Amino acid sequence: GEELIYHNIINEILVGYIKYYINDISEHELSPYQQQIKKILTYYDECLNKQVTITFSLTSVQEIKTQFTGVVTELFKDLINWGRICGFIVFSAKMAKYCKDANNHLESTVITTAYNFMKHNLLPWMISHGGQEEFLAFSLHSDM
Amino acid sequence: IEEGKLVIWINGDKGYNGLAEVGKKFEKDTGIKVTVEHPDKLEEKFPQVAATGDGPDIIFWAHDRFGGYAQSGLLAEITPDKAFQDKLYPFTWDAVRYNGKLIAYPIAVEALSLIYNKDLLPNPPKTWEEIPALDKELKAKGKSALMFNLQEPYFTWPLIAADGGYAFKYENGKYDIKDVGVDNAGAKAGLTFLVDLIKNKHMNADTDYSIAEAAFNKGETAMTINGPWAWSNIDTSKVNYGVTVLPTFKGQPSKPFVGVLSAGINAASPNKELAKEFLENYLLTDEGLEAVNKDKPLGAVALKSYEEELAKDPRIAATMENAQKGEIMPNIPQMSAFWYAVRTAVINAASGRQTVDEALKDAQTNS
Amino acid sequence: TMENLSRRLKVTGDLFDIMS
Ligand SMILES: OC[C@H]1O[C@H](O[C@H]2[C@H](O)[C@@H](O)[C@@H](O)O[C@@H]2CO)[C@H](O)[C@@H](O)[C@@H]1O
Repeated sequence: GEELIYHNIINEILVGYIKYYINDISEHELSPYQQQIKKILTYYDECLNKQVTITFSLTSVQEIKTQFTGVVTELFKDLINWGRICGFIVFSAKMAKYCKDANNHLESTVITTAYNFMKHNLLPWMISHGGQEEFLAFSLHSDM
Repeated sequence: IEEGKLVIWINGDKGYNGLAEVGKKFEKDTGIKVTVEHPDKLEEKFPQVAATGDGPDIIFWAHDRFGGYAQSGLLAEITPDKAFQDKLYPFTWDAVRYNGKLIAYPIAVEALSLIYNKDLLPNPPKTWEEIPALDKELKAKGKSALMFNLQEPYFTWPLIAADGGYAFKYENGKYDIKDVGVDNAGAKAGLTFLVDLIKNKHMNADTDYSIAEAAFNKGETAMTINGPWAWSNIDTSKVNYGVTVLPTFKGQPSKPFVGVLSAGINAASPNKELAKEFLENYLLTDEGLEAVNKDKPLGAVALKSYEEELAKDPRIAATMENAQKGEIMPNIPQMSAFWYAVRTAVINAASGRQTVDEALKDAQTNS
Repeated sequence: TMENLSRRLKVTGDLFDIMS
């Protein structure tokens, strides 16, 4: 029922991009939806890299939960908007690539951790503001 | 559904005609047509149609279902200023608070009480246990003791929680969806007492809301369990009735689930700004609530100024007495699954389709 | 440094939100 609606939304918006950024899957394996939003997500990643070089040090499940939760709760305590969801997505992807590249086997814990936070703390806002259709429109409007 | 127009959903047992009169006043000042509807299976239809961008601009229902509506991204957030918040009791705001944010406007507090025909019975039984005997008394006269809705668990829960039954454990500010008190000692004691009342031919498992209403109003039965909305038809019937405390079960009070009628704004509504106007400035005034209360009583309303008058009504005081002895419903999204499960168990135990222990074990599992 | 990253994520977030 609705447990599966939440799954497909999060996977299209969040998981697909992380798995591409991690090289768990190729660009060709991304849906047309995922290929579109990847552009605005890629540009956010570039814009972020020009500001800061994030150095991660995570050796356990708990460190991931605590650190990830601390960052993203401050990101949205103020408010929620699509631009910040872009940052949420990209942040999740960078922590996950650190894990896979460190070979610590924790990347699935980052994805899952971000999946759960988006599900409970962001999805109500996302859906009540047009959900998938509006994020795609947001990403196409940014193409200007 | 249509910009420039308001569509409002409220359950059929409330004063939708009174609310329509408040809609006419709103249309007089703004020219915005206000259509009040009372669809069937309302609490279920809204998440269906709202999820696809349709449904009403405004949805009315007890607060317990809104947390689920909010979590599904179906509700716009309301923006009442502190000034307006001060006109309603804080505890009513607490029933519509979810994940830090107000998600609906509270209207009025609702609780089940015991309603009895004074002529047929001038001394309501203090305990549930003395009912079977008082029923054989009345069934020799041609009457019956108690008829109330058996098809909705809302009306059976007070007896279920009496001896310890609970929905979700409340500890430190978080509800435990793992700790459920639907199949613990108290619950099966309360439900078994109901089945035995059925088995022993005192009540009828088929009894629903309309059946129990006509039986009482027509003086065919001495007692019923209901809320404030139902008093009007009893006034119309002219039965000499009292509203009082629910009977106790094994020395402990019936613990009814307290409801707070609430109004949410569909997230897909293109009329949110006008929905706010209607709800704050037209409905939640001494005049708007009176219009609705004259059609069907709301109970103890959230509006301080207007509740001050209503509180003096003894029928309202009994509602608050049974309310203190009860508990405010949680609004977490899991409340729907809990009701569905308890709805199936009560129906199966009464019909003999399942043992009490079977019915409740399934409900504990599926909560 | 962690609160620094969340501030940065906010700004460039709000930036991308307005530029759309
Ligand atoms: O005014 C309260 C309203 O609901 C009652 O109980 C409902 C409950 O509020 C809902 O959450 C639902 O899922 O479960 C209950 C029914 O088992 C009564 O149904 C109704 O008479 C009353 O108007």
